[PDB]
Amino acid sequence: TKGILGKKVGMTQIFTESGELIPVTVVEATPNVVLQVKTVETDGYEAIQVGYQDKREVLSNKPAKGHVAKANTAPKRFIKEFKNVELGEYEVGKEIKVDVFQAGDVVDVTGTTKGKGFQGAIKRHGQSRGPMSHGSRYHRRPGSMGPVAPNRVFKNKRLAGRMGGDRVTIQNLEVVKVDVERNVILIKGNIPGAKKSLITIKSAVKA
Amino acid sequence: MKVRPSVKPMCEHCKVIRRKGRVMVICPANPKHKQRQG
Amino acid sequence: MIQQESRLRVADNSGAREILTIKVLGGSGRKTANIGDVIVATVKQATPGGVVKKGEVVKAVIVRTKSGARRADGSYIKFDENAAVIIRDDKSPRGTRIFGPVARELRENNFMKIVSLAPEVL
Amino acid sequence: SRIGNKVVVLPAGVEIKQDGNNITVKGPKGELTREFSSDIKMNIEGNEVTFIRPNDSKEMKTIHGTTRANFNNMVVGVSEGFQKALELIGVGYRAQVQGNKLTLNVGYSHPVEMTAPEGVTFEVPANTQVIVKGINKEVVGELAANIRGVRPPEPYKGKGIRYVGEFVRRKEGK
RNA sequence: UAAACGCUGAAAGCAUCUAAGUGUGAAGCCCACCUCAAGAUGAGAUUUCCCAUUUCUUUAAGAAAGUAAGACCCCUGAGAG
RNA sequence: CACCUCGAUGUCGGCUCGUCGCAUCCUGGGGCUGUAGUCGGUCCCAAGGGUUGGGCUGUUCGCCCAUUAAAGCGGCACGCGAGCUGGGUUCAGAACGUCGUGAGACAGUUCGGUCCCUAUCCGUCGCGGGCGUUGGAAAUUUGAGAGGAGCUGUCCUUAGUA
RNA sequence: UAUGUUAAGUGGAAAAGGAUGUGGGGUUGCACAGACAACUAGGAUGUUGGCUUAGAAGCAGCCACCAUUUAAAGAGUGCGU
Ligand SMILES: [K+]
Ligand SMILES: [K+]
Ligand SMILES: [K+]
Ligand SMILES: [Mg+2]
Ligand SMILES: [Mg+2]
Ligand SMILES: [Mg+2]
Ligand SMILES: [Mg+2]
Ligand SMILES: [Mg+2]
Ligand SMILES: [Mg+2]
Ligand SMILES: [Mg+2]
Ligand SMILES: [Mg+2]
Ligand SMILES: [Mg+2]
Ligand SMILES: [Mg+2]
Ligand SMILES: [Mg+2]
Ligand SMILES: [Mg+2]
Ligand SMILES: [Zn+2]
Repeated sequence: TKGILGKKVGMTQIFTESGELIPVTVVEATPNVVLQVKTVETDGYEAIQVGYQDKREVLSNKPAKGHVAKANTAPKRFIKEFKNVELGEYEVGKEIKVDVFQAGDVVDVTGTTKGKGFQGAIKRHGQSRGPMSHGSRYHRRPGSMGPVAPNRVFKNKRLAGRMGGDRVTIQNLEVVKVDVERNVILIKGNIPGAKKSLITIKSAVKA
Repeated sequence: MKVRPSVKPMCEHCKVIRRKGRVMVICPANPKHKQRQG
Repeated sequence: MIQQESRLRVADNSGAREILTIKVLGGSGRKTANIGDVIVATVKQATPGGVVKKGEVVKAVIVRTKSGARRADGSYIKFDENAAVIIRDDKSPRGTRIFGPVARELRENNFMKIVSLAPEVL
Repeated sequence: SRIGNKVVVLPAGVEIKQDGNNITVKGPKGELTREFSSDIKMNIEGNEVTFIRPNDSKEMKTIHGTTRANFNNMVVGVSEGFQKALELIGVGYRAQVQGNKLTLNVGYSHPVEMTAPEGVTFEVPANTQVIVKGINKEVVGELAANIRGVRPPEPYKGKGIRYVGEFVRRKEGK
């Protein structure tokens, strides 16, 4: 497998070797850097730790500089691990350019969703509003909590709370174009996240 | 298969066998004589 | 976005003048239709000396809609009225001459006779 | 009557190797091994072998007969082998062998591929006459049954794969 | 694995899917897909950083009293609320 | 039967939310057929998911229309009124028929008619503080274990072949 | 401790009924001039007994059931024509 991680920019609207539009999301992938390589004999599993976005040193800290110093790079902001990849191909200090991907390949995209805040059950779970006339006093509410006999409410009864902030994949997307000069990927379709938010791109698990 | 607690043979060619702890009747000639308990 | 109890004009000479959607076909809980989607309907207003007459239950095809259609290239068609064409079990029409324009989306759904009989196909 | 006390002829060229368990058999066709239990007594002569049970219980009579039968199977397979002859019949049915990989045309939209292990052969003397051939009676029967289960017989017209020589009843469908 | 299909096979010289042995076999079960998850008090693992000071009491896993790494207060704010 | 409830017991139906069982409506597997093929009938396994919208009636049911792959049966105080409605329930008014000598009543019907509560505890959904994890801290993580999702039609081809 | 039984978690839920489950006891039949089960050879004739029916001619409906070599064959067990 493979992958990178990058920053969401925004949406566009693109023509692909024909007049057929493709809506597109822009991911800026300033070249990721390997920092650590984990193996079974020391760490329990094969994996590779990666950093994306350079901090200022005043924002970083000593024990992070010490972790970056092996690869001989600058303090990174977002740090993540990639699993189920070849370790003989990758080394500490290696820079992962966007050239790794080929326009057209199928891809999976993780991101943290836009915070919607403390929301009701209707918006949070698609529940239906009660009637708004005919004497109804039941408009935006989640309904009964359950039967009588348990004398208790069953779990996963869906209610109001924080909507958003969750980690979400989108599978079976497609890479539309690459710009290594600009370090940009164009991905067919919407993806989870606010702008200036982290995204992880990976080769598809299903494909 | 004829699943019935009153398993008992229907012709002379029926054999009775306890198979996986269940009683069964097996006739090669007539498979309608095939029976089981349940 | 054509629903049950939604009224439609008629775009052929079959005999009908106004139509009311009984149900949409396709699936179990389809609550909506657009161009290329077949309809089951009544006839609320018919031409007087018409074959198709008041009260008859009949199938139909949506040919143009305000909530219109979309193309791969972002080109979208829309209309100022919701109209339909009455058909038989086969995709062929009851009448003989379609009025007004028609969307291109029907050629994929194999209403080719209606596409031909229509004067303008957008 | 009894089976297990019946002696077991080699007859010659066949050889064996006792052990605490996992008895081995050898000869012209090849090798075989199997783990008979340590409850049976294995008496041996130069040409003849016998099994003796410790007592006259249900379980030991059973094991006695079963071990004699399996040992006889191993010997007979190493000497003469085994073969199951199949006969596939139909309008447009045929078969062909490519090494250890049998191909079957039996009416399904796609041709079907079966494959044997090293200890089993597919012969195909004719397009409709398959033969499995081998040395382990279990594996031979298993493969022949798996093959027969691709398109088994039918009563109305007979279309399907068979064992050569079996009986396949037929109904007078309208 | 279910039901079903068995292969070999004996009790019961045959027969038999089973008793031992062995195998096909379902939208179902455990995985595989996604998410939460070390408060998993059974509290895990790896990398990196700070270092082993002062006094008093004591052989005390002692007490306070300034600090390193670091964090917080406070302030400007939203991609958050 | 009258054991609990008359110093409260709220009565049907619908709505919102669902959850469970399997005696399985569909999908999935298989045997038998009086199964030629398509359709099927029946039985065994299977509860993973799904199991429609309207007219009439207060209605459950039921009939009808039109679809559906299918339009399951039941339980959870005939689930759920400190979550909603209050159409139906003879509260008080009035009237028809009928009964009564009558005041009034229904062996029937009809029009109209106040649904109170700031959530303490558990429970549920979410968010924190404290402490702990045996020196203090910054990050990344395995993953026990839990949950979620689990559906399905139509067309084409194989082939107008078997 | 001693002897046995059970193989279902019976024990630790429930019937009519069904079953080469298993242990005990008894009765009875056949059996080393060879039991039972299997394998081999035969399994027929005057005769395709007749009636029957277009056709039953061993086995649709209908009577009898002699004879043969015998080492044994029913004037025919079913399928099926
Ligand atoms: K309780
Ligand atoms: K009461
Ligand atoms: K309640
Ligand atoms: Mg209001
Ligand atoms: Mg398997
Ligand atoms: Mg009280
Ligand atoms: Mg069931
Ligand atoms: Mg309604
Ligand atoms: Mg109306
Ligand atoms: Mg209730
Ligand atoms: Mg009322
Ligand atoms: Mg009154
Ligand atoms: Mg009077
Ligand atoms: Mg009023
Ligand atoms: Mg409240
Ligand atoms: Zn039988």
